[PDB]
Amino acid sequence: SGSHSMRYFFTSVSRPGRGEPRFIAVGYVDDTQFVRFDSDAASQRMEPRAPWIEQEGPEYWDQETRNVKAQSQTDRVDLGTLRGYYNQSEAGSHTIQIMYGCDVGSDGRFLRGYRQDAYDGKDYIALNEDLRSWTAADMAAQITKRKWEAAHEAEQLRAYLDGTCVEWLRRYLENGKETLQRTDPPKTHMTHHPISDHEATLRCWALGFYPAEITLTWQRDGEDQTQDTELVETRPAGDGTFQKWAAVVVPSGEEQRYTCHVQHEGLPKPLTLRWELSS
Amino acid sequence: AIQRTPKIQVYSRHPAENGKSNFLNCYVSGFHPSDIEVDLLKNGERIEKVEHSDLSFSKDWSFYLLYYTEFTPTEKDEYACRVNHVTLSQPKIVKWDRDM
Amino acid sequence: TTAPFLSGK
Repeated sequence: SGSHSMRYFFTSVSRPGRGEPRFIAVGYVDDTQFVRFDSDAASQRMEPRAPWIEQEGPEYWDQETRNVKAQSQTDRVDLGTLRGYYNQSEAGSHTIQIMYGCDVGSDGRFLRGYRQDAYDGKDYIALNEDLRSWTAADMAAQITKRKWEAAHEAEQLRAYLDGTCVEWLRRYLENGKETLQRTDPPKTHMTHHPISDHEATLRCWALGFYPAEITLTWQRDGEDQTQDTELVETRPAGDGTFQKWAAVVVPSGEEQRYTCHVQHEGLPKPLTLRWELSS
Repeated sequence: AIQRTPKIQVYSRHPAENGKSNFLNCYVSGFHPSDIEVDLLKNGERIEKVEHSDLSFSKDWSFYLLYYTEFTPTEKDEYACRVNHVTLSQPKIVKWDRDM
Repeated sequence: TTAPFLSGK
């Protein structure tokens, strides 16, 4: 509830006979982007995306550039290797995705570390919660799991996920404490849109909230509506805040039967919204 | 191998008030593979000077992107988002609807 | 900061 996270996301996309793969890396503290690398950008450097990281010195940018450029060269090999494992041709575009990070509690103590890899939009291999073993998703990926077990990659990575990652997360949170400790609860409201003379869409809104996790439910007379609810995916406002809505189509005159329940870390009490007609 | 169709949302950063500057958002998510074309449109015509977020992805591995640009709403002007992806027969246009 | 490289898959 006062817990935080540091995550890096990598995507490598092979370009058949058109040069090197498109590589894009992003790091995040909670839901705030703070670094970026894009193999097609001008700088060819890891670049800052949050003011509180701008402060880091030229050796920090030098080391993050070298490590992220390397990560992409190891993703470029892996695309060729995984093409071999899944017996695919050299003609098609393929994708590797990687995500890794750690979480701390409100007092800065390690909670969790993770690393998850994917090939063409499906699970390939992931590190287990214990941080000392792997789970492969199929028999191709079990080959990777044997290399990494041989080289004891889990134990080097554990030292980062439960050590280095936690110390740098704790620093970024201290260095960025203006930006990062702010929780914004949702500004909620309800709108009403007749479909016809006899029905209308009720839409329950949640606006300007941070961080992105939220729940929106529709109850009719205290019973859930999970089947007739239209839910949209949570979305960025573009100012660092998030938005979502949910809708139910209801018979005209029955609006006051329906409730929209809103849950967010910021909110003291879960909000209950009702469309109340004239008095 | 697996192909997933974009979910397209078109909306303003702040609630729309005629004459006051704002940002126009096109959020595309749930898609695979990552190659995608997104254009914001005013009255049927492409807007240049349109920015986007850095490619990231969700827990299910599907991609998401935010395209945005500064604008001022007016009753007369009509805004849309135009998306092309391998999963779509033709480019999908979604219209900016003021309640959003 | 980014994590140290893993060896090839």
